[PDB]
Amino acid sequence: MKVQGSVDRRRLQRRIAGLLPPPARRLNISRGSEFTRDVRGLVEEHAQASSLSAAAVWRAGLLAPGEVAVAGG
Amino acid sequence: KIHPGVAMTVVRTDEILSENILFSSRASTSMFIGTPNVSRREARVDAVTF
Repeated sequence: MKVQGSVDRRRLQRRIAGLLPPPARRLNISRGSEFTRDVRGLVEEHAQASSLSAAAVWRAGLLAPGEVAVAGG
Repeated sequence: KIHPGVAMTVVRTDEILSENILFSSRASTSMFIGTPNVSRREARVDAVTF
């Protein structure tokens, strides 16, 4: 009964989870914490500079697919 | 300095600085507070505005 012609089932979700997320704005603030990884992740400007190493460059992400340097691989 | 045919009235407005006192009775207004927000914009070449 399960023909499964197209490959969208169980596979396209992973692709669209990567193609999915937009950049964050309007992060809500708690007074007592006043500083979090959430605020830092909203704040980080993500510069483009070389440390002149294999691991260091790949961590800095300069070998980015788009025009902007993106980290995290 | 001869008195003209007619007389006149003179009007002006004056401003006085004044230190006031305000009394408020208890429990006169209910206030609802919201959660604060932080957003970013005006991404310019050297700076960001929040």
